Amino acid sequence: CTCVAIIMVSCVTSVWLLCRTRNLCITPYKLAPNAQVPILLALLCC
Amino acid sequence: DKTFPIMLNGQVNGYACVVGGRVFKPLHVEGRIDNEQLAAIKLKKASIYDLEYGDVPQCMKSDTLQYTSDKPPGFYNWHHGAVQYENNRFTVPRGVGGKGDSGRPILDNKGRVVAIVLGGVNEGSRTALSVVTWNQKGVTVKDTPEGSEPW
Amino acid sequence: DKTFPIMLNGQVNGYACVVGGRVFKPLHVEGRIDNEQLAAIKLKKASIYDLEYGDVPQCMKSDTLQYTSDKPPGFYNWHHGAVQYENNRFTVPRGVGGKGDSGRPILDNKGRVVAIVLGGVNEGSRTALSVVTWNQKGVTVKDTPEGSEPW
Repeated sequence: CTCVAIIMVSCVTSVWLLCRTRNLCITPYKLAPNAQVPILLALLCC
Repeated sequence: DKTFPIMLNGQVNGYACVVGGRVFKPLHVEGRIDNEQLAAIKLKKASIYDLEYGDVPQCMKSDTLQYTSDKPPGFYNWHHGAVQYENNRFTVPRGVGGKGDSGRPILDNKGRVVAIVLGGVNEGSRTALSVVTWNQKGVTVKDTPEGSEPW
Repeated sequence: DKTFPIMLNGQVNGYACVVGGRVFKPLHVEGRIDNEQLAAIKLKKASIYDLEYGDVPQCMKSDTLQYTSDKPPGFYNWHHGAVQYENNRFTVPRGVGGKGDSGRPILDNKGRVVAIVLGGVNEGSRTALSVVTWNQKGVTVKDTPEGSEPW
């Protein structure tokens, strides 16, 4: 019981950190609405 | 051009202005936006950026022309006369650029809004402002001189 | 322009001058600075550099325009007429450029202080000086011709 509890809480903490880091990775796309040169990164830009 | 004051308590507290490509509202201040067409638009604010997402139907889309690099020192038509500087914000007259008129775009004489003011109340016997524009290659970056408060 | 003599014993011994960006005082000599606004400013002197830190409120900041590279040989307005040379300091007239008038800026005709004198009493039937300015790329470097004493 303790092991399943601790592993699930570790996983949910990891996924919350995932979401927060994803938000941070979203932040630079403030330049995206500006209609500028592609950046050639993990995300797509025409 | 559609530059609109923001309605708070039935008086002007801000000044929303639509730009080329995307519709813009300075989200630093609050108050119900006067325009009814904008009254039903979701808000997209970043951690430091106070800009509204562009959700106007594309009939009136791109009301303005955005601004490219290569800042000249020349005249930029401002709401209170032209402005002439290149290193940073123009040495606006004393008394002008105070408070309460947040969200005012500075435009090129060619109709290209060079930057958007986001403060910069006083800078001495002259006054520059804290604004945001393209950095060098078209990057929406804000510059804030020390002693900058929303104007 | 604010070029100020330095008060020592109630007579001029130096000549402090404020420059664009930073306020300047030639710290080679001593004496109470005449200006009261500067009378309450801390001193920042290096091992060979005799310059005051810029601590004037930014109302009167950048009284002048600094000087870039590409020295022409043309006229630079000096306190005692124009000066015309490029390789080094201008061949100032004999008798002029003696002593007791430390801290005198040489300016471009366009209002760009090319260099700051820090001596160079005599250089022969003509006279050059020991000054400091940008080196080639904007580096505050001093050049001292042989036989240089503060003027």
